[PDB]
Amino acid sequence: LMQFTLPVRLCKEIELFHFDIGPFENMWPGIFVYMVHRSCGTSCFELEKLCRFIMSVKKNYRRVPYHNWKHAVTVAHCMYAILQNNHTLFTDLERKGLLIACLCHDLDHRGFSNSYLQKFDHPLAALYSTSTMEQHHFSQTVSILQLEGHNIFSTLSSSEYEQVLEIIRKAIIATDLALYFGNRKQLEEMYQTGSLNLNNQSHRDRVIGLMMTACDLCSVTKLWPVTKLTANDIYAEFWAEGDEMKKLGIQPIPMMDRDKKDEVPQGQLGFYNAVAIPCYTTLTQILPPTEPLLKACRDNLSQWEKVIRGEE
Ligand SMILES: Cc1ccc2nc(CCc3nc4c(Cl)cc(Cl)c(C)n4n3)[nH]c2c1C
Ligand SMILES: [Mg+2]
Ligand SMILES: [Zn+2]
Repeated sequence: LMQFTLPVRLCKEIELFHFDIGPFENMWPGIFVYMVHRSCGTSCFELEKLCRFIMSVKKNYRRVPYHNWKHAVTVAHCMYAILQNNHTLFTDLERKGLLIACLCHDLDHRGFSNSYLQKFDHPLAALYSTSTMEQHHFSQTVSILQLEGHNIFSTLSSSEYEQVLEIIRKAIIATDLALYFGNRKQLEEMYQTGSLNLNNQSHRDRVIGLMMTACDLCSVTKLWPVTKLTANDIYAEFWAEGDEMKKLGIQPIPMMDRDKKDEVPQGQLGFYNAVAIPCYTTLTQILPPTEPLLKACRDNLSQWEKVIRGEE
């Protein structure tokens, strides 16, 4: 059969956590398929269906600075790296569902936060009172799965199918950062009191949620220039949201106020300390082979420290 392969530098570097998928959009679908094939198998999906699914997914991301198709493929690659470094800890449905969840997790994002949707009073905020965007993303995922010739899970039983979609739903909801804090605390407590049990489905769920946050934040685990340049895209969205807040006559939070450009290095520090480092710490405790993510995050915190000290 037909193996996907990649040029040598990509073939080797794609295995690493800090891999950057590059500026060539047209290679991203091939990169994704390569990853599905090695982490799941060449038999997981019918090639024609999968290609058709990928292209509809891509069509349904919008051209926003950060929450775009490149972000989806990046988040899927980090999940790939995690799965490949812990290959025996995951069921076959999980391998199947999680890369798909990652590719789908921000479908049809508009570049605005849940909080902005609520203040604007967007129709999505009446349809979904919490995790507004994330329920929308899962909803779009189901839509695409139901298009003719797009059912990549056709080979599964009714019940396996329901299990995979339920893995996907939960993985996608977990990318709501508001939910991450409580989830990481629970996981911390269970690991430390020795009660963490991966045969317990609700424990697995929590562990998979933290994986999702880890993959979704993975721009803080890249080479410094990738990290630094991605941060620019991240703020370009947040500041456009800030302007939109001001348009509604509401003072935006400092994160989203472009008048506070100067405080970026400091906001990054808070963010690495409150969110990123704890995320990768607990992930490393639970899944030791993911330590390179923690190590890279700490390297990048150290770089933001240098930016503050005027050494950059
Ligand atoms: C003035 C002020 C106050 C509070 C702030 N908090 C930040 C962090 C923003 C942020 N958010 C994210 C997310 Cl959701 C993902 C990733 Cl991967 C990254 C790297 N980031 N970074 N900046 C702040 C500023 C400038
Ligand atoms: Mg999201
Ligand atoms: Zn995301």
